[PDB]
Amino acid sequence: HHHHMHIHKIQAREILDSRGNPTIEADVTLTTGIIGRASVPSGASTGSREACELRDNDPKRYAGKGVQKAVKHVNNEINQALQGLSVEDQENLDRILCQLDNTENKSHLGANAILATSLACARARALSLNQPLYMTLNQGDMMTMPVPMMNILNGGAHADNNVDIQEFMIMPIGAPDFPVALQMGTEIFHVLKSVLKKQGLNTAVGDEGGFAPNIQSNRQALDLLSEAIEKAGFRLGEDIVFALDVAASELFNEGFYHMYSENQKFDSHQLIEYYANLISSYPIVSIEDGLDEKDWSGWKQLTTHLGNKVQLVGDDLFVTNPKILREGIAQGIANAILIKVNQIGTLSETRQAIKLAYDNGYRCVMSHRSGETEDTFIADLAVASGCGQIKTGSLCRTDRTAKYNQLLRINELASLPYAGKNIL
Amino acid sequence: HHMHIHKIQAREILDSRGNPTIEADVTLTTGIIGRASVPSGASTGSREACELRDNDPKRYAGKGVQKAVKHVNNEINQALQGLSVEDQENLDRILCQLDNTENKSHLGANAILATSLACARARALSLNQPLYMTLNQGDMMTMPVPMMNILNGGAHADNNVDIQEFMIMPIGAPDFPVALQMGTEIFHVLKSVLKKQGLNTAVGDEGGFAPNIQSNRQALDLLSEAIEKAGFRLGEDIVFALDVAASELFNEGFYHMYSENQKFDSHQLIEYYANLISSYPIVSIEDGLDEKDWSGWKQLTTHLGNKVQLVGDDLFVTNPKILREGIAQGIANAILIKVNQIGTLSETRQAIKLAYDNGYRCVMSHRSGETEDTFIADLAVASGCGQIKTGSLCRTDRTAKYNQLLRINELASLPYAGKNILK
Ligand SMILES: O=C(O)[C@@H](CO)OP(=O)(O)O
Ligand SMILES: O=C(O)[C@@H](CO)OP(=O)(O)O
Ligand SMILES: [Mg+2]
Ligand SMILES: [Mg+2]
Ligand SMILES: [Mg+2]
Ligand SMILES: [Mg+2]
Repeated sequence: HHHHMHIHKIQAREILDSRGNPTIEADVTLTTGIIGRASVPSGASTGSREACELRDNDPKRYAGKGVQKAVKHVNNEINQALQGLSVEDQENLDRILCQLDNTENKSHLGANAILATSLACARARALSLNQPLYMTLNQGDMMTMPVPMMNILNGGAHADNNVDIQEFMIMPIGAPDFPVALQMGTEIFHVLKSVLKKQGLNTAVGDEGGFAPNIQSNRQALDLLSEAIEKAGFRLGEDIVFALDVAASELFNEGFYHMYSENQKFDSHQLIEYYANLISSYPIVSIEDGLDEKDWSGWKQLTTHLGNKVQLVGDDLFVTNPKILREGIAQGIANAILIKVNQIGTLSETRQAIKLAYDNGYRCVMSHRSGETEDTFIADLAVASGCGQIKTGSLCRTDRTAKYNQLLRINELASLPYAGKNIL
Repeated sequence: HHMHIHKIQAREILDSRGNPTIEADVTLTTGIIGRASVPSGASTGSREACELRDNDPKRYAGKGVQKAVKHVNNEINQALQGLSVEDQENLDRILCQLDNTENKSHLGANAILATSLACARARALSLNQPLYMTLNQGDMMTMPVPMMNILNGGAHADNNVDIQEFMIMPIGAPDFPVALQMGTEIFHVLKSVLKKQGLNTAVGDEGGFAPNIQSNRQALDLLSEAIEKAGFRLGEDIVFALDVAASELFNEGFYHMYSENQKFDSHQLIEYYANLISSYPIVSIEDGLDEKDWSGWKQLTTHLGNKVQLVGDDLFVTNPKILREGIAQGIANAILIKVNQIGTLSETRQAIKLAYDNGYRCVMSHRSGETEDTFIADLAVASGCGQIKTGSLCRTDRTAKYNQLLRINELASLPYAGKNILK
């Protein structure tokens, strides 16, 4: 009976994210007693146009980072609005949530309250259908196991070091399947630990599980990764390529981009030249947020000059927002979008962004936040969307490895191809 | 009939340090699936049950667990299919007898434990009851006081710190959510304290900061400064616990405190702890002496056991036969409970009951190599042990356990162990 998908109760609680800050988790209980659960990640280098992450700002609790207000909105307004409604229709539930909040940026209820509900409803739906979550998320796209971009040297807002570029990533594009891709990245990660240790560089880790050494230059970081790849027995280019998340909005100040580690400051034109030179020296296949979120003329120049040679991922540029991505497509800016469910606040709006990207030749990279939880939703969503690329961290910290493990579980019975070099 | 096993299977997953470990799914004839994964230590005791690895240099630098996975998929599945998960003791008996070795070196303790815990979860799902409820064996349950390792050293971090774990315990909190809040607030203040002194705030394996230190006293001074700046009171609100992991420091008749350019014989190291305890509110010392230093442990227990909790970790490796001998010799007064040091839930329960029956406390513990599995949260509550050691306040390998304790606390209606752990 289809009344078995009707909501009995929605509740929320405050839990800790992987940096030790509060975040929200929601339980959707159906009339059958089935419970869908989901928790919400939290960024550090957040774009200025991300949907509202509602915090309490009570200095006596968690230094102002409590989320009891968002929890209360789930327990009260959201529960009352959704009780008796079916989780079978994700678009309708998400529509009701957005209409209930009735603000452009989800600043009344909180995007974290809304997203916790949205994702917990999706899980309640899958449980009701008695199907794996990734199957119930698919909207017709050919599913693949994604190529992971693995952030094994952390910098910027994610680490206590002098590194300006936020993320230095390896991508095991040459692996035959996903389990071997994970093995290759893990083996390189452990070799890199030894390479850093032999050079007296720090091997404690930053927020996403990458090592946090101080570096002489961005080229030194790429040299260290290259040395670990070689010592692990793999081939640059054929087996492993590089991806960067510069998070350049964090470096932009007073009309210039500041590479403090190299005592360099660049205008947009100079920074594009800098990337062109990096790409000619290293097999970098993707650069995320190479320019500031407001530098739309720079992004257009970057896309014209290098977009045929490299993937150009908008993160803070688009904030998983269909209306912004639409304008970017119209202006020919970037050629990929980083998909972060909590930048926009609902599964349905995330799907709108994915569809708009696919329909216009943009790739999607499914992404964690730097403040993660035990929730592995993005592993299922990455496979279901067929985006072929996932960004979910280094090879240590369970906030990252839990996603890789969930992909291993999916791979077991999915009988799906590995996206491999098709992502190029 | 709903508790009969249809199938058991395993898979290789990654632990929180990036090394392979094993996860098992137990499928009942009703289709209910219990799942559990197995943690892995770094500073392992010499007498821990066998963690079976593949030793294939082509895969994961020899650390794959496909051999253990195969033992679950084949030998263990065939031995258990048809049997009931309702009787945990019976299943664990059958697994140990199937292995037929003292140290579980045939099937692997990791294969056996993954099955043991997965069966426990399948049983709980079959009863439609919270896991912690189905694990209780009559003890009064409490929400445990967490000892929170916020400054990592020893085998868990790339720094000069010899002591493995510097922990705070929010013994003065009114309930568990506030206890977690206090530890978290102190953790973030400690980050600011370290940053202001130019000390490293990247983290070690258990999520504590990994700075270099001038001395163990400086580390305790830094924690004290963070406690004070966070607005809490030493002694009344927050006390300290240490895991020295002294077996890692012991060599050729001496304990080596390289960070302090000093070495100690057993007698001298006991004096060293006496002086630390007089200067700081240290209420617990874990593995203060080497796992084989049985005369030192006796002296330590006689001299300081009435002043401080003395936790055997590598000393006992969660092993009832070893703990029984330690009790008879009067060594230590608490035991660190690590399910994968012994390999079954039933043998773990034997160690807990032996400790309880002889007035020893139990501290439910993670390993430094963790997974997303939160079993020890439910087991800590169900056992009523009142103390849990499951990491700093960052890394989901640690926070997932704290979060599970928050979930249990919602409908459990249980007291917080609080200062009662000192009695
Ligand atoms: O910028 C990013 O892409 C993310 C993920 O690595 O970091 P943050 O969540 O801090 O925005
Ligand atoms: O010694 C310990 O108590 C544990 C947990 O901190 O560490 P390891 O798992 O490496 O043995
Ligand atoms: Mg960011
Ligand atoms: Mg980014
Ligand atoms: Mg140890
Ligand atoms: Mg120990």
